[PDB]
Amino acid sequence: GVRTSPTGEKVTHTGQVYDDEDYRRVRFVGRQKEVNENFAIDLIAEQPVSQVGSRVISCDGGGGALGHPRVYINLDKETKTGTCGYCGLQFRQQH
Amino acid sequence: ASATRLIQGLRNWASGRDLQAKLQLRYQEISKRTQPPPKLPVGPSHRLSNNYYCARDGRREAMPPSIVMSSSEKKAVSPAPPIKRWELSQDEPYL
Amino acid sequence: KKTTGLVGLAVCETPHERLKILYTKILDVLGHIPKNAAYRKYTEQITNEKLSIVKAEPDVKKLEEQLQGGQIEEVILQAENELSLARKMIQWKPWEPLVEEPPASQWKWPI
Amino acid sequence: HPAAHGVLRLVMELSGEMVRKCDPHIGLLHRGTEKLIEYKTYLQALPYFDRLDYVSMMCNEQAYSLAVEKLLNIQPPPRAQWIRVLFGEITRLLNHIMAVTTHALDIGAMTPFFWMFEEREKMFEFYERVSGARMHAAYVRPGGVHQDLPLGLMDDIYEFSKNFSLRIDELEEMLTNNRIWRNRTVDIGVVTAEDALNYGFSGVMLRGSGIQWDLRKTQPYDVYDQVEFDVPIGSRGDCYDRYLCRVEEMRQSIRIISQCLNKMPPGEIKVDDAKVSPPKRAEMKTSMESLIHHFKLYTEGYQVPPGATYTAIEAPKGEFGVYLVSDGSSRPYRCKIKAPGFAHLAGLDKMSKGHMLADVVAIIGTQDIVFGEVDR
Amino acid sequence: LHHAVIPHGKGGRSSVSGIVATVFGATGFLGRYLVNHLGRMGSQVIVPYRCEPYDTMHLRPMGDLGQIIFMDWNGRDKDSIRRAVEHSNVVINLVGREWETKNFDFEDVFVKIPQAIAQVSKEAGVEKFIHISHLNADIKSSSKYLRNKAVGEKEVRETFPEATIIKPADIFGREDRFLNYFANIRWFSLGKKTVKQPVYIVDVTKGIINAIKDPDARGKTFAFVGPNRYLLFDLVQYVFAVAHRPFLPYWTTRDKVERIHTTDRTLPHLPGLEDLGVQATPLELKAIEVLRRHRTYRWLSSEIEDVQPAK
Amino acid sequence: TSVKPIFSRDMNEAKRRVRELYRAWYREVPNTVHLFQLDISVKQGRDKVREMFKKNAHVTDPRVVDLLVIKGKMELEETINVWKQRTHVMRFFHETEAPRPKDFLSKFYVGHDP
Amino acid sequence: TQLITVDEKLDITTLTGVPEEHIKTRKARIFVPARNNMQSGVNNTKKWKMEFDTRERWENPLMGWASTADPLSNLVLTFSTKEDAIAFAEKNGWSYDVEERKVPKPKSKSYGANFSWNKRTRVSTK
Amino acid sequence: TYKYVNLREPSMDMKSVTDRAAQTLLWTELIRGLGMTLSYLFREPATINYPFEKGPLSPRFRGEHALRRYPSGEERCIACKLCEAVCPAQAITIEAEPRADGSRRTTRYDIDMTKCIYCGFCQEACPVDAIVEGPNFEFSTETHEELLYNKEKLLNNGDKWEAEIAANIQADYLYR
Amino acid sequence: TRPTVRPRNDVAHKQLSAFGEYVAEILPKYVQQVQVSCFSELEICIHPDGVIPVLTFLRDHSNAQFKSLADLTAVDIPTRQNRFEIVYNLLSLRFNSRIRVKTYTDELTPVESSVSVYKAANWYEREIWDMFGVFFANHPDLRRILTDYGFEGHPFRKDFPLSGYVELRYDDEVKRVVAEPVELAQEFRKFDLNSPWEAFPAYRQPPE
Amino acid sequence: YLRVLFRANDVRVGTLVGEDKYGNKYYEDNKQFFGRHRWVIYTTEMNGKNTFWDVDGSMVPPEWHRWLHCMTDDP
Ligand SMILES: NC(=O)C1=CN([C@@H]2O[C@H](COP(=O)(O)OP(=O)(O)OC[C@H]3O[C@@H](n4cnc5c(N)ncnc54)[C@H](OP(=O)(O)O)[C@@H]3O)[C@@H](O)[C@H]2O)C=CC1
Ligand code: SF4
Ligand code: SF4
Ligand SMILES: [Zn+2]
Repeated sequence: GVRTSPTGEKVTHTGQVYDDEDYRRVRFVGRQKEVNENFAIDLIAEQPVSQVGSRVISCDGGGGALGHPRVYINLDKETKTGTCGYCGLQFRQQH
Repeated sequence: ASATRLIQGLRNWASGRDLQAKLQLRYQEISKRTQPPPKLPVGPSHRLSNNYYCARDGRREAMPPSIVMSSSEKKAVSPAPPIKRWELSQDEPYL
Repeated sequence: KKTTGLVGLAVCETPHERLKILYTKILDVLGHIPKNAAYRKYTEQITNEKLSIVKAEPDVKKLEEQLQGGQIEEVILQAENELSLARKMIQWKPWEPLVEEPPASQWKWPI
Repeated sequence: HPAAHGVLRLVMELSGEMVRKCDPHIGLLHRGTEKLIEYKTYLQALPYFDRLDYVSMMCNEQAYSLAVEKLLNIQPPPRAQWIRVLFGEITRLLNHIMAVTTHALDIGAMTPFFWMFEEREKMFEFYERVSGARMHAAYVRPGGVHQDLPLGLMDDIYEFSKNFSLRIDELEEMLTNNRIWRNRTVDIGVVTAEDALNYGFSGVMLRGSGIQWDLRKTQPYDVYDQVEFDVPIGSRGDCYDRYLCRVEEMRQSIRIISQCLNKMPPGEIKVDDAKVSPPKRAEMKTSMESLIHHFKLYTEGYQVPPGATYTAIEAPKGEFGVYLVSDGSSRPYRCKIKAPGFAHLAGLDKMSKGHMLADVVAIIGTQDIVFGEVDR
Repeated sequence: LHHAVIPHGKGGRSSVSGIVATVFGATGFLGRYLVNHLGRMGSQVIVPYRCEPYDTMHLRPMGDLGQIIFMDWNGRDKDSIRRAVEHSNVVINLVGREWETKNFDFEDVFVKIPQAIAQVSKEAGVEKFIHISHLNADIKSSSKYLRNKAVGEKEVRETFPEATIIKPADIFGREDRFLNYFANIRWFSLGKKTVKQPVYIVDVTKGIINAIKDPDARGKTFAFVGPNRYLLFDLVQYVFAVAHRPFLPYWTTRDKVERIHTTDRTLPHLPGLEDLGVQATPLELKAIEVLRRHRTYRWLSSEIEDVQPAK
Repeated sequence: TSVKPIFSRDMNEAKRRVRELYRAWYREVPNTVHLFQLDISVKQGRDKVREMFKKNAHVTDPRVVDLLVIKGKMELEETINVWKQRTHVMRFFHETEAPRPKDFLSKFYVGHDP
Repeated sequence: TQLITVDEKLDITTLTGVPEEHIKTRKARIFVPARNNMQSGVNNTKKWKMEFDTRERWENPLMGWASTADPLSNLVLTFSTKEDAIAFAEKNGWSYDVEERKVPKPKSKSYGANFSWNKRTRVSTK
Repeated sequence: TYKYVNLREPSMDMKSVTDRAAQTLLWTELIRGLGMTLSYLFREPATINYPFEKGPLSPRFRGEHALRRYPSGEERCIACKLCEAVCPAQAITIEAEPRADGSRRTTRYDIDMTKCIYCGFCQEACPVDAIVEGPNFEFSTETHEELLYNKEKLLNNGDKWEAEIAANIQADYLYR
Repeated sequence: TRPTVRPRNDVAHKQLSAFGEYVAEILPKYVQQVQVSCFSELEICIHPDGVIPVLTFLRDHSNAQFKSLADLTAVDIPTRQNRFEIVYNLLSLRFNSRIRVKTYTDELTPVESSVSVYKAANWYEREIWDMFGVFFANHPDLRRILTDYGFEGHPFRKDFPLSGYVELRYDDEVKRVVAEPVELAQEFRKFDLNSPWEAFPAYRQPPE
Repeated sequence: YLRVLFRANDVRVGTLVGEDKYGNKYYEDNKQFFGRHRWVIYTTEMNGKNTFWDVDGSMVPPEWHRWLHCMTDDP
């Protein structure tokens, strides 16, 4: 979900959007400023935060070397759902 | 293959090489792609309990250059044995 | 013979006697060299030993066999070249002491 | 100009269609490889030796990786050695057939160009299926062959062997007792053996005139002790006879490929040392040491003992020399290339003393100068 | 001002200058050399072309990587000119065809074009608008061409009053119009007494780029005259003497012959070359440059064979 | 520190060689400007020649003066031959400015620099 | 062969053909780089680096890249001594500044000095 | 072992010398050369028909420089700069920032398709297989500006196909 | 030991040891260092006053033939009193041998132009003239090969930078190619790739 | 027949392997050699370019692009 820029154009997923005194606006003449609709923030939040009732779990991301290498993350705190650094997703525990 | 036989006769009558049998129009000789995948063997490594890297340390066995002189004699040596003269061929030499 | 194995090269009809007078001129020019240089010792040793290889061999192909560095005319040309360096080594006196020092910390590599 | 094979300035100061002087002003293809390999590391500057020569795409890689491994005291496991020998002969086959082809283009002879370039398209298909490259397979790391040959490939090599034996018999059918090509080129480029030594020629020239010398048969830089072949010798010299020497090196290359397919052991790919070659993927995902060696190996490059070394291979040109000078570092301090193409370019004056300009064309086209390698 | 308009480093080949130019025309002669000095100066050059893309490919390799940019326009719309001057530091008006077509007269080019672009430029908030014109524009008769340029100067001083109107005299250059018209006389020549003062094109565009980078340029119209001021018949003698073609003196409108037989007068009411501070080069060495075409291997190489006085 | 020489034993033969090279470059310029079909007066060429000689005025070592003489004689070899082109001989001229100033003030407005 | 020899230093600053702005204005610095602080180990000592000064690097307007008007800023020269560093700087011609090779100061330490009775050095946690 | 060439001589028999004379007269093996060429004439040719019949390839071929992502997940690159550290002509410009969560990312990930040389070293170095060579080789650009890929160009290029790249890696992951 | 480690030889090692001592005995005027690496290729380290005597001795004398030549690249090394290293690489034909002749030199002192004894040396010598600038006295032909004509500066030195000073482009102002000072569009980010922690313990020079 | 006549050269319909969204057709013959196994037929007005003429590469969908470069044996 892209936002609205003041110049009648599209913003990007990183907030680098233009100003009202820009020359690159006039290098955007008659051609698309390309942008991806797919946003990295707006897909991770639409994942179910999984719950594994052990203490420290693995993460690979699925598949054997078809994903990120192993990481063993801790699930002790309940104030923060435990987050893999590579998978980009969270976890919890149950008891 | 699948050509008229009189023009094939004109081919082998144009040159006596039996052009039909090895014709360099390979039809289905290459095997089926997406084969059964290989389980790659590993040779003299990860056999346990004696893979001390000190043994096979080809990096730490480089030696600095040994020196001779600076700034009753069975002698006048050559750098090498004088190299033996070769031998003629077997399968159709000339002569 | 016929068909020497090289391009710009063709043997003469008398290998033996040309080879002998070559090695005797080598002994001569080496005789003009002063005694103290062991260069004289090594050259005289290997040249008289190769001559002694030549002395007892009235067979062309057998002398090609026993003497190293075949076949035949490469030895002749190589001996001509040795006469050329002997004529050069009347000059240059290569048994004299060294010319002056290196910078004494040069040939250490890793810098 | 197309007879100027590649790019080659030739100031010919002639008397009219029967010359006086030839001047090979080369340097137009000068790129700066030696300066660039000063400012890089080994694993990074390997594609400059992909891209230095541009026909023998694998043997010069073999030369560079052998220079590093002769510096580094590592012997790779023998399956990598036999695959290296295999691609050495296949790439040598490709280079000799392009030499015959471009000399045919210079002399006229428009069709064996097309025939043998269909064969060379099959060769590039082999490189495609091996490394995912059309013309520049890196594929030979210091540490051996990387990412080994896939399933169902030796079928293709076997079928190519049979059909190519037939096709090279058909090239001998086409040319070679053609009256017009023979009596076109007989007595041009005579090279005496004394001059062949002191003018620094190497390889195909020294085979092609007189002396019986072979880098493969006299210096095993690989597993060439167990293979059995025989190198042809030119004895006239007479450039026609040099051409015959190239044809018989091609068919002997087919023989070496036959022995190599007989004697392929299924051992391994890379060396048993993760401090030299990067490990494979399952280790890369699980083991800690594999990840550390992977990461530091692709950042810094492995450290190298100091040394001013040299080696040479039997390129399809000849004595291809590589001279490394290595600081105790991960960076080569100065590499250097001795090109047999450059050496063969040196004697162009004595090859063209007493002839006309069509002979100049046939002499430039008759020795496999490429000038991507002649420049250094 | 917005950032990345500020200058940076040694000028030339991607040094960001303080100017973003919008050049009308530029397919022909003067605009091409102006774009050449801007690309050496290292600016960003918006140029419209209303033509086949081959001339815009021709001026492609002049600027650096992506420093130039192209668009399409016409003398009939307003969206294209407005989209041209959406983001423009400086804007110059070079337009004008030497001959009338069947659709665009000498009327309505210098009336419909500079009013429209001047109005949308003043309403677009540009700075340093520079309009070119010719010398000796009279309101009176004997030149449809020069009276239309006079009305053009009147309109451009009328609207957006702090503009800069620049007139040179006739210009000679590496692909000159008028000496390459003196090419065509060789297959056939007219001689009358009239003074004339040409000026070489690259010091013209040097004065243009200094005046476009330097304020005090607005309001005051400028006149660019070379140091020559000599007679027509001496120019004809000089050009056929440099060309070494033998002569006997006696794509063309009659407006052409009216231009080259009008006059060339002076105006000390306004500054010029060295009062702006740019060097002026004489005729002769640039004539040896531009007459290489006509010689054909007889006296092809010569330098100092002939000198012709001014007055 | 007796360095082996190049040609001379003192600077007098070096002065003789460099004035002989200047004689050669004097007589060789109009041949080139007549031959490469340039657009430059002869006197401008000769004056930039002597300017390029006066550029190296402070040189005092005899080996170095000999090496400059060898450089100049190699380029006069390349200009008695036509092995060079129009681009190189115009590249010896400095005509496409490059009008870069020398004052402090202009280097201050166009700055980040001394 | 027994020439001039006399106190006249070398003047390659007209041979090597580098232009005069880069000859005169460039002020070199000869120094020893200290240990990379976040790492440890001083194997990256023992090498006299000659560096040049740094000049402007601007935003490439098309990519935001780092584009410079410097030919020379990528240089670094590895020497072994200080005398030969000074010699090369005087020989090639350009300006130069020198900084010392500041060694570590060797201190005496002991685990038996960590533990005591009446000396206040006491980590109280090992 | 050696096998040298042109140890031959003209045999002095009468049938031999008259056959060499007949070959001198009629150019007989010249006609044999004509016959060999006609034997390749009636041979069926082997071309392809380009817009319709494309030529073959390999599963390990090197193409596009595209990027993947997780199953319904983030951008797989983690800004570890190994691709630049192996990039031989330094065509990988990486400027990194972490995003608004705490997880680490990029800002600018530019590949210079001009300065690239298509090693595959950034395939072999990328720790998560985030940058992958594509299959297709059709760039063919009328400007010089439009061969400098930015990040969103690369990700829209990698979202033009993944099942392609998933198929090639899935059939090729065990080898490398 | 047996796998992954290149087995060193001893026959050629001892032979080249004896041969180096042989040459050192027989030319005491022009021998400073004889050295053998672990992989046994001979190096002879030479004052540049007996270059022509050593080459005339090594091509001849029939105890070592040494017909074939390979290049002499004077690898550019600062910090030494004499900078450059002329590196002959002699390759014999009757013996299967490799010796190297490293003679040293510096920036102005000429060496004696080995073209007269090896005809192959001519273009290699012109290459090292054009790329480094070691002038060769007693030489027939010294042109510039593998550079531009109007270019100078001897670019393989460590003093010449990675990108050149000059840069060619076209302009229509004079309708030709002109030269300009260099402007790069990207910095060429140099990488610090020098690890600490004593990468090889055997090669420590004696510290000050 | 006029379409396939002025398409390029072929008449070899008779295998009829598959078709895909964008409408385009994919044929694969057994009888020809290595190089004329498979081919494509481009449908017209797939993006309204009057693409009967001037057909481009990469009008193919990517799954058939992997199929048509002969990396697998099945559609
Ligand atoms: N001494 C003086 O002061 C004189 C000055 N000049 C000026 O010198 C400059 C260069 O001369 P010159 O080469 O002849 O001129 P131009 O090349 O500038 O010609 C005018 C330009 O505008 C375009 N153009 C012309 N008429 C129209 C129109 N009706 N609609 C749309 N576009 C149009 C042309 O397009 P295209 O060519 O692509 O079709 C051309 O590129 C001009 O600006 C001219 O006014 C001229 C004469 C004397
Ligand atoms: S190697 Fe891969 S994960 Fe690392 S920075 Fe490059 S693209 Fe990103
Ligand atoms: S393939 Fe291209 S982008 Fe990747 S490392 Fe090589 S040059 Fe760099
Ligand atoms: Zn994870």
